[PDB]
Amino acid sequence: TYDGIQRKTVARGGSLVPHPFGISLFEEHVFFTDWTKMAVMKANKFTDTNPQVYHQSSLTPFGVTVYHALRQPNATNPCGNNN
Amino acid sequence: QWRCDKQNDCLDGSDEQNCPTRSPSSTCPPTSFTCDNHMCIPKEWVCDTDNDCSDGSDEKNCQASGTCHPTQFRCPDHRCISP
Amino acid sequence: DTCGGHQFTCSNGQCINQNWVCDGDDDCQDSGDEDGCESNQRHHTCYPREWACPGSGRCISMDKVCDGVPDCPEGEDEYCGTGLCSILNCEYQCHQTPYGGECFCPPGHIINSNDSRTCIDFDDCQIWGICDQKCESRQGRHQCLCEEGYILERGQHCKSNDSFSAASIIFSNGRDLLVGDLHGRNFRILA
Ligand SMILES: *[C@@H]1O[C@H](CO)[C@@H](O)[C@H](O)[C@H]1NC(C)=O
Ligand SMILES: *[C@@H]1O[C@H](CO)[C@@H](O)[C@H](O)[C@H]1NC(C)=O
Ligand SMILES: *[C@@H]1O[C@H](CO)[C@@H](O)[C@H](O)[C@H]1NC(C)=O
Ligand SMILES: *[C@@H]1O[C@H](CO)[C@H](O)[C@H](O)[C@H]1NC(C)=O
Ligand SMILES: *[C@@H]1O[C@H](CO)[C@H](O)[C@H](O)[C@H]1NC(C)=O
Ligand SMILES: *[C@@H]1O[C@H](CO)[C@H](O)[C@H](O)[C@H]1NC(C)=O
Ligand SMILES: *[C@@H]1O[C@H](CO)[C@H](O)[C@H](O)[C@H]1NC(C)=O
Ligand SMILES: [Ca+2]
Ligand SMILES: [Ca+2]
Ligand SMILES: [Ca+2]
Ligand SMILES: [Ca+2]
Ligand SMILES: [Ca+2]
Ligand SMILES: [Ca+2]
Ligand SMILES: [Ca+2]
Repeated sequence: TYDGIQRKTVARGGSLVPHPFGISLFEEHVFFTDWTKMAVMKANKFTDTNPQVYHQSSLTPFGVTVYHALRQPNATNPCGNNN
Repeated sequence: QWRCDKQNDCLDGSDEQNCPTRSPSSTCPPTSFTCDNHMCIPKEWVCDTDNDCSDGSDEKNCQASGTCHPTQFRCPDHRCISP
Repeated sequence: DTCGGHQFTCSNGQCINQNWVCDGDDDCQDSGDEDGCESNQRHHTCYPREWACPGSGRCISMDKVCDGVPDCPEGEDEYCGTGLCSILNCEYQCHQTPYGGECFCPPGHIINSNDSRTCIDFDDCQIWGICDQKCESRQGRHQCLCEEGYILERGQHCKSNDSFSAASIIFSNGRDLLVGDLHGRNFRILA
């Protein structure tokens, strides 16, 4: 959590998650990039004993993000008061 | 060095128009392991969760009901490691 | 007053410095500091037939308690008496445990009360992954809740209001930047 108080493992193991680099999140799923799989992979936010492949690459994939409105919710900007 | 690699370095693609190829029946010693891209890697490195030969073939089949190579060392839930 | 962003809050309405939050001490009267700092463990609370021991307040399934291997933080599970089942008028069932046995209500979403002599329905909404966003109690049941931008499906999951454009994925594969659809069927190159 934001305060570091409750800690949960989503997946572990050399065969399942050998070398992850980047991670992104949306709804039920997390998308992460792995250099050993040379892949972009999809997994379940709460527990996944067998992740799946979303895209397979010939080169190591580095960065991943999810593009959607609800990933960037609105809020007030204090700096609006004349910078 | 750019003469023959993954990249198309000139507008005509003349670097990658033609290239040499591997001489068949080349040798990797029995002390070592062979990768699908025709490269040789030490057997101790193979299932270390890290991409030692860049096609990912060393990490291709770990924990298919198998065990670590006899010289390796094992971590109960995680991976086989070099001596 | 409320806590600042550099502080932590406790169920009793108490404010604590953020560094104390996971330092290994019960600075919070409710023990909320160290609630889950150990990976995948739970402190001072139990799933329906788990049992907790005085050493560090960590809860473990009863079957393993007297199995012959120390599962408790202090090994207190390894002893294994029965005497208290004779003393107790508890309503369901007994197990051979250190400290003279233990009594537990039926496994199906019920658990012991203020003493083993009494029982109540289980804390659903305490299960990890029981709902995508928020959970509420109901009479013999539980209910999901999703925030304003989401709509509730399959009784467990939250999906995004169609008012918003279809979600996309943007990822890099070394040399190129690629855009794709959440179903993973189509991919294009953005740069
Ligand atoms: C954020 O505000 C803009 C401007 O009113 C609106 O178009 C957009 O839908 C809002 N998004 C959310 C998630 O509230
Ligand atoms: C314990 O007893 C108090 C007083 O009757 C009551 O308010 C509380 O809900 C009880 N707690 C449990 C878990 O039974
Ligand atoms: C979807 O969003 C629109 C605009 O906010 C709202 O009027 C509508 O009720 C929402 N639908 C659902 C099912 O939440
Ligand atoms: C290069 O490799 C190809 C197979 O991909 C052929 O075997 C060809 O004969 C090779 N060329 C040389 C000169 O060895
Ligand atoms: C060389 O490689 C071939 C396979 O390509 C054989 O394994 C052979 O035994 C190797 N060693 C020698 C000395 O030829
Ligand atoms: C793992 O151990 C078993 C015996 O339990 C077999 O010897 C098997 O061949 C071993 N696997 C590897 C890769 O050495
Ligand atoms: C507590 O929260 C209120 C808003 O509800 C104010 O932000 C107040 O400043 C906060 N207290 C502290 C100590 O920052
Ligand atoms: Ca080239
Ligand atoms: Ca290595
Ligand atoms: Ca390796
Ligand atoms: Ca690794
Ligand atoms: Ca302290
Ligand atoms: Ca503390
Ligand atoms: Ca035990």
